[PDB]
Amino acid sequence: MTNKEFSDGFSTLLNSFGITPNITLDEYEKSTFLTNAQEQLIIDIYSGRNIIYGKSFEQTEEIRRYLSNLVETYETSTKVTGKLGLSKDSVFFEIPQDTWFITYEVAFLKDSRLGCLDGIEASVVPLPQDDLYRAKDNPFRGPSKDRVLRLDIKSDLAELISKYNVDKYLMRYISQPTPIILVDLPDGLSINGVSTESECELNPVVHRAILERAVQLAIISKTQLT
Amino acid sequence: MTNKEFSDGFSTLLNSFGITPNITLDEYEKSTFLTNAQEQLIIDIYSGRNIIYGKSFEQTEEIRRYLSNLVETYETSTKVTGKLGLSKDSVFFEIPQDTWFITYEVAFLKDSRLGCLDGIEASVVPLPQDDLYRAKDNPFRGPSKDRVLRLDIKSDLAELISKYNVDKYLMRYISQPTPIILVDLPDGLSINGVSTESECELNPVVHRAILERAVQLAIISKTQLT
Amino acid sequence: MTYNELIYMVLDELKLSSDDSYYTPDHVIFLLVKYRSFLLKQRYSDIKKQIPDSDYQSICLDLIEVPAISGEPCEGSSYLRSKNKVPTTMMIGNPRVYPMDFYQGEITYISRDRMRYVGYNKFLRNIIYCSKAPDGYLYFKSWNPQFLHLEKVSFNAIFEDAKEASEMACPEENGTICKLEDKEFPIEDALVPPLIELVVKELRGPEYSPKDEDNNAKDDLPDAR
Amino acid sequence: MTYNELIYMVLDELKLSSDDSYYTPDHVIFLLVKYRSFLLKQRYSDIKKQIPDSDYQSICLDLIEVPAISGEPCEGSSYLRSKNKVPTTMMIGNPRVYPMDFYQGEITYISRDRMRYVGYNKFLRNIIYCSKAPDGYLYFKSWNPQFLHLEKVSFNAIFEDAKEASEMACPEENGTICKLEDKEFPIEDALVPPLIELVVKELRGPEYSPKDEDNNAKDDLPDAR
Amino acid sequence: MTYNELIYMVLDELKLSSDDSYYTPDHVIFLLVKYRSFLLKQRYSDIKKQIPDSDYQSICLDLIEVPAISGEPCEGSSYLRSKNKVPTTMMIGNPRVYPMDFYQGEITYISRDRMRYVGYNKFLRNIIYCSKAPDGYLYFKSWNPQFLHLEKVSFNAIFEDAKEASEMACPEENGTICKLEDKEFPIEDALVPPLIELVVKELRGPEYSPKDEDNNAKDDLPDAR
Amino acid sequence: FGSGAIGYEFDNRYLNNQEMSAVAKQRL
Amino acid sequence: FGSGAIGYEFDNRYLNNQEMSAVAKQRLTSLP
Amino acid sequence: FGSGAIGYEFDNRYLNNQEMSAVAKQRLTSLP
Amino acid sequence: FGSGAIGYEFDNRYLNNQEMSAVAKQRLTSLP
Amino acid sequence: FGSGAIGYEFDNRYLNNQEMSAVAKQRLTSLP
Repeated sequence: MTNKEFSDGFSTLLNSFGITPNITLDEYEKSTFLTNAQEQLIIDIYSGRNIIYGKSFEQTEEIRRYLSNLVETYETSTKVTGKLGLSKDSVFFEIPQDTWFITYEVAFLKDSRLGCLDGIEASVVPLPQDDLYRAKDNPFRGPSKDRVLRLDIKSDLAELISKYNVDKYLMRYISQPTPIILVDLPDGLSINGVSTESECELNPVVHRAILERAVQLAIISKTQLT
Repeated sequence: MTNKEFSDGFSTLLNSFGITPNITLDEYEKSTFLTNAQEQLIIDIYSGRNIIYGKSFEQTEEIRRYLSNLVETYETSTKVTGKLGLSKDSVFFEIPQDTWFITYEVAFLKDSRLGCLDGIEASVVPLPQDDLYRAKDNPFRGPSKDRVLRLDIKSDLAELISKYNVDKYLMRYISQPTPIILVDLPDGLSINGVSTESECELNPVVHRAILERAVQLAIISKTQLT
Repeated sequence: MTYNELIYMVLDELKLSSDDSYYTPDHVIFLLVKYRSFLLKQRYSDIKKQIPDSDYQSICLDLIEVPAISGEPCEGSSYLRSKNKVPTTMMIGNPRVYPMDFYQGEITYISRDRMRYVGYNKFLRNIIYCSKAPDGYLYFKSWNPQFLHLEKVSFNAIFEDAKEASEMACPEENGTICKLEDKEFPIEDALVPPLIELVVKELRGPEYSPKDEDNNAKDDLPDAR
Repeated sequence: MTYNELIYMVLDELKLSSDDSYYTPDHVIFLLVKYRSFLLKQRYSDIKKQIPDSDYQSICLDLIEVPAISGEPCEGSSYLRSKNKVPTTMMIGNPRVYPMDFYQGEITYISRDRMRYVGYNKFLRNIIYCSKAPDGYLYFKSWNPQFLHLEKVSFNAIFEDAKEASEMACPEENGTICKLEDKEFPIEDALVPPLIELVVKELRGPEYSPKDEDNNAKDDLPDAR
Repeated sequence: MTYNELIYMVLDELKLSSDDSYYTPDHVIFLLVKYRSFLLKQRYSDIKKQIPDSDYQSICLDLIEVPAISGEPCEGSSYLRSKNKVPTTMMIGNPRVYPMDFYQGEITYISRDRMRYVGYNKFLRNIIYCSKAPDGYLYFKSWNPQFLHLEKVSFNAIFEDAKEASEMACPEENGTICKLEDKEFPIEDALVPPLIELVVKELRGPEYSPKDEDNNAKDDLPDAR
Repeated sequence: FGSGAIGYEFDNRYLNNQEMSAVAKQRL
Repeated sequence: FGSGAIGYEFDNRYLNNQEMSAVAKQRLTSLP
Repeated sequence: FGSGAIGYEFDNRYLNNQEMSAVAKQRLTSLP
Repeated sequence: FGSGAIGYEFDNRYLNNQEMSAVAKQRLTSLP
Repeated sequence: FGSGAIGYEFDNRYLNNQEMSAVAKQRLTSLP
């Protein structure tokens, strides 16, 4: 559905300007509720907390088709120099800053110590801070030629703890979706920092579910004190 | 979301100046409820007492992405001299004073008695005061070359009980988040000691949940006696 | 029966029909080939019994002259050996290398340890001896210089891994069978139900077990997710 | 009894009547043919007993002269062999190749290993010997050049796979039976209830087991779907 | 079969597919290598049986002359020893050091205690004796000064730890295999299902056990957290 | 769950052991 | 939970012990 | 709870005792 | 509750008794 | 409830009885 179609369908579902009592929303209000419904729905879908679907980020073809258009791949070789880590062999890599949730994350190693295995792709394992001390020395769950520990730190960073030198850092994450803005908003107004029209980038399959959720949120907003 | 966007979305969700009965808040009231919701939400998330998430500080990628920007690392070598401890071999280290909860905590030891293992990184174990007496002599859970006991005491201090000399004390904790202040507050007013505008430092993923919680807190505040 | 019939009997008894199944036919081939040797050892290692013709396979070898160690003059006499590595035979049947005619020739398959010392008997100087070296190749040895002209042999034995020996069968009259699934599985029909139920018992429990099915940077198995 | 009667006894005891059944009659034929050899081995391999005529089948062979290895002059004397591959006999009954008259002729079915060495006895130079080579064909050997004129033989034995041997029966008086289902199943009536209950026990559990029945790019079996 | 096939059979039967799994493939390699020696001892230590060729591995050694104690004149005659530490053999098979030709040479692998006293027999003064000293190295001893020229040997035995001996294999014809996963696992196919089910039973219970999963300066296991 | 590798071979071993006892009681 | 290390080896030991009893009852007799 | 110290050694002792019975039934006979 | 004093020593005594039976069946025979 | 007076002594008596059987099977043989 297009922006005109989000708006017309949203009005039709709210019975705007019908004879019975009803609710009428401005295009900014429509955009607010559509974007809120979009973000709520995709977070619930990713985490699998939606009772209607009850499935996680890629647990079925339906959810794949829904969140396929947020999946972005990232690659970086630059390391942030001056930062304080929990080990001598800790390197820091910036996060794309539009990341929502990291779903795949892998690291290529370039070191002469691991002879003839150079450039080995190594699995980046997110490790909690409880597990870190007892995992530095762990030979089965700790850093190795085929395993790297990643810790989240301040300023949108990934502290990679590795035994061998880390050359490249590859990621595949869920991105900030573009907001659903139905009209060029006036000066000052914006949704997620966007003032111009922004169409939903997801597939049209989930647009109608987003419309239903937005309508329900509108009815909640108008009828939470009555 | 920016401060303008917190305010506009907060008004939209509260149906301010709509035809139906509704609630209107000043920017100071908005900031109060946004900061209260922020702090409640992150404490509940850390402790895992939120029913919606039901997960602890780093138990999933979602919670990592939420509280990644509060994780601060600290290092110190200065010891507070004149204080009364529960052992002869007790050293006191100041806490950064913006700490909320300590999540990683480790201590480097510099002593000649532990030959060729000098500079050993030692795990700092928070120990209750019941366990202290029977843990001084414990060879498996007591202080050793690879283990230090930390006790909390008055004046934001950490009493480290170690068998060997403690040289450096490393920490990684959750920090006081910056309050969400939408406007330069007048003279006298402030939130968490801050009078100027303060944007949320967490990721935009959780900003909408913070907005929802703030709206609910506002409705509670206005409708707790009616 | 072929690999296909056994594989799909196992898959159908497990009802692993959908393409989105955790356990693919590759798991089935692996388990079938291992349980075949397991059963063949349990049946024919206790006391000596008749082994049917179904358990046997003919792999088909090209021989090349090789030095004993290197090209040196004093490094001993040279051997023939198969170009490609040979499967390990099980020690239960009648291993036999033959010169493209099972009913003819006298080429002896013996142990590695015995073949260090063979042929000293003056009446046994013209017998060709075979054994699989630790290199993985089938080596030939004889005191008769004529044996170095040998170019091709067939090796019929109860090989320990049916897949390896099925990849190296001789060409049939029609031609080679590219797909392993279209080849014949080497086991007697009397041992097929035992093999199938062992494989089905092996994969029945794991078929219904939970998965770490959420993508959340977390291990979800303790929660039976 | 025929293949049809046994197949439908099994299907009806399982009540697999609808055309939309996971387990087709092909599964039943496979399981019946394998459990027949399983039972025949369990009954007649421990100690020697009388085998009834019901367990036997006559397959019906056309022989062709073939070289020992190739067309070379020094490659040894030639053999006859069946045109088509022959089933593996089980080692429990009275295997016999005969010249279209069971009550006449002396053609000996022996082992592969024995047939390497036969006929050296001067009084045994006119006996035709048979064995199934690893090629899968039935080879014939004799020191009497007359044996190379032999054109046709019948082979009666307890073959290890009833389907293969049923496809190669001799023509009946009426004519050939195209459908395997209309042919006779080779087992004694005393062993039919054991065979049926083994097959029904084999397929009873799988009959009621769940399926990966949703098309969602997901394995649905851990959820008992 | 390779390390990869066994590792992934174990992982798939446990369904440890996600990268966020507590039990990594390293746990699987460790458990497989230990249970291999466990099973090999249980099978081949009670009474003497035939050991298949699958249990064996050839590690590949470079020898260096070393003093008996130090460089002193009266400290006894010198030994050769392998440059790198050698794995401990199990005492069940046919240990053998050979000079790059398994079918040639007479180098004897004996015990440490025996090798204190060897060669006094006048007819045994030219035999090279081998044993693994407590230093961890393979030492060589002989009364024939020629043995000190020996530069290279191969050692074929059922080594007690398959990983250590797989890291030290001789180069193949193609070349060295850097990844252990691409190398061959040293066990007979008949002992693969026992090994797999032992490892899967070892890790099944721990797979579903709780974790201390909250970061609260507290032990959360008594609460089944 | 289930798996018959160790179970089958132990049962087979038991049957082999009573097999050997039975044959060891045989006398011509 | 489960683990078959001690269980397997005790079963193997039991089978070895009845193995030895069975073979110890074996005799190549001589009185013809 | 569980602990296999006393259990393991009692099982081992039982197996050792039937071990000794089995070997004590072994005889190298001599009457040819 | 639990306590293994009497249980352990009775099990040990049982094992000692079958120990003595096993050794009492041992004979160094002499008839060659 | 519980009390091990009669139980302990009956178990001890049982063990003493198999003790006596085991020792009564012991023989210092003499036929060399």
